[PDB]
Amino acid sequence: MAFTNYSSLNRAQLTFEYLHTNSTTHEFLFGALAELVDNARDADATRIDIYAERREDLRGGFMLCFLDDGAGMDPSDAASVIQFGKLAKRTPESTQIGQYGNGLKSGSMRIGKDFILFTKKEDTMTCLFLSRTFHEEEGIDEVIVPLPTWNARTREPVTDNVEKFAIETELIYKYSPFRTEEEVMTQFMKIPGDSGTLVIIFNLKLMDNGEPELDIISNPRDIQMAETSPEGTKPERRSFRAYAAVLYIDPRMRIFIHGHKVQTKRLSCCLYKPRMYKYTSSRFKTRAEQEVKKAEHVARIAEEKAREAESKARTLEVRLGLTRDSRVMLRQVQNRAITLRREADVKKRIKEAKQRALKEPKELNFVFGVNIEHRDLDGMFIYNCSRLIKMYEKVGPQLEGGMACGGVVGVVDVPYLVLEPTHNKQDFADAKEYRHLLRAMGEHLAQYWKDIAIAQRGIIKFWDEFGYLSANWNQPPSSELRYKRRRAMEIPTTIQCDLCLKWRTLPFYPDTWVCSMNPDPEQDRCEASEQKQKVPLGTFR
Amino acid sequence: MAFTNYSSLNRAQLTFEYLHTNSTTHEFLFGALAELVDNARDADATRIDIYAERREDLRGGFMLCFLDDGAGMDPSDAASVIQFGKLTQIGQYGNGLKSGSMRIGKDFILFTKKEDTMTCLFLSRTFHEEEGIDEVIVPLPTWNARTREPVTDNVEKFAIETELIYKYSPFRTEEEVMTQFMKIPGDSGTLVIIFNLKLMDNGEPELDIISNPRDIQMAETSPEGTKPERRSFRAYAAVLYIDPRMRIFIHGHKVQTKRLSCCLYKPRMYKYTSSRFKTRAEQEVKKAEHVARIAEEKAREAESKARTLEVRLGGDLTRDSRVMLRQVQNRAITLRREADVKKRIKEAKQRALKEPKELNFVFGVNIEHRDLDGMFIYNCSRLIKMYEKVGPQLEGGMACGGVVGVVDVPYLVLEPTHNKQDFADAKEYRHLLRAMGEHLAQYWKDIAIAQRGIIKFWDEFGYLSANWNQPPSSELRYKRRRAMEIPTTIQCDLCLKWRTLPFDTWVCSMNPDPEQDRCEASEQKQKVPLGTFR
Ligand SMILES: Nc1ncnc2c1ncn2[C@@H]1O[C@H](COP(=O)(O)OP(=O)(O)OP(=O)(O)O)[C@@H](O)[C@H]1O
Ligand SMILES: Nc1ncnc2c1ncn2[C@@H]1O[C@H](COP(=O)(O)OP(=O)(O)OP(=O)(O)O)[C@@H](O)[C@H]1O
Ligand SMILES: [Mg+2]
Ligand SMILES: [Mg+2]
Ligand SMILES: [Mg+2]
Ligand SMILES: [Zn+2]
Ligand SMILES: [Zn+2]
Repeated sequence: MAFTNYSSLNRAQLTFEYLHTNSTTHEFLFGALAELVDNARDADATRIDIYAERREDLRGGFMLCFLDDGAGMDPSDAASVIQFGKLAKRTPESTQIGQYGNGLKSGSMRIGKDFILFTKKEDTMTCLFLSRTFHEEEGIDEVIVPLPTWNARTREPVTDNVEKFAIETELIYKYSPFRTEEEVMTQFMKIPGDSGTLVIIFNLKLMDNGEPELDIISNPRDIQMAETSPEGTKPERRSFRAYAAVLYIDPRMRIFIHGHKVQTKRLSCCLYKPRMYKYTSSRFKTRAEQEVKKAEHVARIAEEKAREAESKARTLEVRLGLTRDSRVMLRQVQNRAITLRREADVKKRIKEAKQRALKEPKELNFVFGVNIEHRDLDGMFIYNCSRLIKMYEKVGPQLEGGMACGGVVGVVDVPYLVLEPTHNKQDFADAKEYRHLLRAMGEHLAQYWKDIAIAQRGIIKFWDEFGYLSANWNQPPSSELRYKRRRAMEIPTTIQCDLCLKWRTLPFYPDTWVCSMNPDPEQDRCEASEQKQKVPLGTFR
Repeated sequence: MAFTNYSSLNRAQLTFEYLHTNSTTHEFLFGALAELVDNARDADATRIDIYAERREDLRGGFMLCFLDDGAGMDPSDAASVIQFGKLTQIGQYGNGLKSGSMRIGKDFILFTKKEDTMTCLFLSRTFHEEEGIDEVIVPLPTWNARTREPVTDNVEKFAIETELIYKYSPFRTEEEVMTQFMKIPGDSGTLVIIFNLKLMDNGEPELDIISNPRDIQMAETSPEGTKPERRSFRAYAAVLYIDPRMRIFIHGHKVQTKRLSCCLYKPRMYKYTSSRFKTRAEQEVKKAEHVARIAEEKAREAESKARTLEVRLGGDLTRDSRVMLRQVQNRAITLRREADVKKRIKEAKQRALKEPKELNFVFGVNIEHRDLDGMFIYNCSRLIKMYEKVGPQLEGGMACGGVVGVVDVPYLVLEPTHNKQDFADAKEYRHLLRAMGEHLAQYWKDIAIAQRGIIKFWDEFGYLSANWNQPPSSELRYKRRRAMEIPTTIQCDLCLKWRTLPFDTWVCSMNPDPEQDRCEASEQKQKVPLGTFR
């Protein structure tokens, strides 16, 4: 639906140095790794393994590997990986984390110089190779990407251009970690199901002392930041095991680091006296109303177009009363009426669906609870379409010098209609609306504090009871048995089944666990339905 | 240096939606505007005008215009604007104009002039949306600056480009477009016009140009720890560069740009030896010396082959022998001049290595506005972080309250994030903040505000109120007590030099100091006294 032909006009293009520019969005390095985790989750993976493969010959001494059992990609899906940005016409997927068409490129190029991706779907498997080493060595200022595909059952090349295929694979054997077709096939065989994806980042960034930024040696079950950790340093900012555990508000996909299961968690299940407050969001309501007004305008224009075409069809029949050209013209009008009518009806259905959703409550659910195990790890955790964006954000009374609201963790999941993330997915694009949300969360936090009445009974004695002997607000509570049990009694023990993925409670560095290991006879089989945490409801003004 | 032919291989491409993705880097809206100001400064502009043009037919009701008298762009410079990624300039990422403009508005049109050309670059998301275009297609017509004839190798392309501009831009005819080019009055300069500005949910633009007609303010209520630089573009623009030269005007009214170190009580400078600075300079040298080493071995082999072939050919001198001898001899000549040029770069890096590898921390007391304190961190002169609390300021206390710190960090030590509002290397940035905090404690000991002591210090400058946030008294005796402590620095509107006065538009000849009394008098540098750490 364009006016002329634009084939001679200038196109904006990506140059090699833009790969670096894009990567500078990630000052928080774990946020780069999170992009690749998000992609596995969006592909409906039930499991992602993040692990190191030692390679003394590559910068940093290892390759960082992300292996998922998700849906994988066919060859055209794989070619769209290097499209920066997505397609505006794409069918809307409101619940996918991926919307910007950029995360894998920004994140991978923060972490290392090069990456190679292997993916399989149905009867194809495709390699995508992004080698900044190649571009530097050969003076390439474009961004050129080998993208060979093989048949997954026979291993024959699938290519319309055998010369292109030869050049692509030769680049891979020259510059990648894998020097032969056999070595490449070995990587494809690490995806053991019918589908999945393996992303390998290599030639990792080094600090000035020549050591990698990512330390996989100090704790061989973890990926840690290679930096000293001061007094108020949050575990999620130094330990990827800790960060990955809270990356999603509703974890289902299982996460393993170096082969060792991460205990993912629902933050609201780890806190003392969790309570939920429903916040009526005027922004949520106004934006839903605008999305409706737009759908109803789009259905309105399509209906007038269908109504005119049907009217013309009828009138043209009367006017024609019946020659050979006239016949053709009559069915071109009659069918055009038919197709506009079905177009108008489909847009009317979308309008109606948005109208139905408009009547649903336009609320954000703020959940608060007291972090009795780690009183200094407090503040708000703000998720956006289930993905963690801000952590440990102080609001309300926590912004004062005081013990008021000290220890309180808040959690909220914000839909895209209310806020969208910044380019690095570590902040919100609409700062004005985000600051509004934080003030609203602060007012509800104050109410939560009144509601649990810690101060009625008295705030210092509350903390004494859980074993905070020390006068320094940041030391952990006592580890002696009486205080451990006092704290543990308040926090249910939850665990995820490795087979069916349901979340279970037990009645008083995890290994394999399945439902039939539970001594509770009501949850002791994978077929037993999942029980929901019933977080009690509080009320505010 | 390409091995085989790569023309059939896939290229990464930019799609229309990427323009939006890229723009989401700017959560701080003024940091999007700063990208365009940075581009004028880098183009050696002596002036930028940022102003609104009312247009009730366009979204937000006005267009935001950036007009500079810098070096402008020839047609190939203009075309490289849409080559994403690029290259003591601020500009290094090849992105800022695109990320910033697309944060502010849906569309932009840029007009630029250099020598005998003038070029229009039109980025219309309206066009792409209306016509379902998923690539990023950019009209780029050029005219001759003197005759106004099109300069184009393809008149059909030129007709389509201009028709797009007349259809989708604010300017519907060639005459209207020429009127914009005529707003660039010198031989060179650039006019960037952002339009169809983003709206808030209430239908109003994010940028408020009404409340103060001499400013561009954020259209949001300001709580009262809210820093002026985060709601007033006039405030932000004044401190955007550590060494302002370019004059900045908003809606025709001059911004009083300033050097923060000149606005503070008892400024002192501490030299901080940076091991990061030294290690990175040493690595940049090791690299240059490897590059010159390889080139020299290549030149030495080629020269040796040239000499040996001369003695081997001896007296022969057939035509065939002569020509092939010169081929070898000239090849030696070229490699030798290549090797010599790399040896010169190596030497230059070696010389720079011996310069001190220091960051200069400057601290002073903000006696006019005690609550506007903390560190201002500049990166190659460009403000990155403001009001960052360090050292004793991170406690509850009056210790180091009111102290502003300033440091300019070279690219070798830190580079900025994608939005130029943070530092890409968080580990080294945190290290820098700790170092600044330690020096801040020393500065506090050094000015000995406890010899006075601290409450009596503040009450002498008129902080009568008990609340730390309220301004000091406005009564005349306290105004003069504060002003007496801050020397007066002022920029000449004609020659752009910075002057100190011994005491709107101002010029050098208005200075009563006989040594700085003429635009031709040499510029005097800040003499900040030096303190020492431990
Ligand atoms: N592990 C994976 N499994 C399946 N598909 C993947 C995987 N990783 C990437 N992709 C595909 O590659 C595309 C590009 O990924 P990328 O992260 O760059 O952008 P995105 O996920 O669409 O958006 P965002 O920028 O918001 O992350 C995805 O849209 C998806 O189609
Ligand atoms: N006002 C201007 N005057 C002259 N040249 C300009 C102007 N604005 C932009 N340019 C040119 O357009 C190019 C692209 O600008 P852009 O801001 O996108 O990237 P950059 O300044 O190279 O790097 P950065 O992304 O760090 O800002 C610049 O390199 C410069 O050559
Ligand atoms: Mg993604
Ligand atoms: Mg699968
Ligand atoms: Mg720029
Ligand atoms: Zn189960
Ligand atoms: Zn002068």
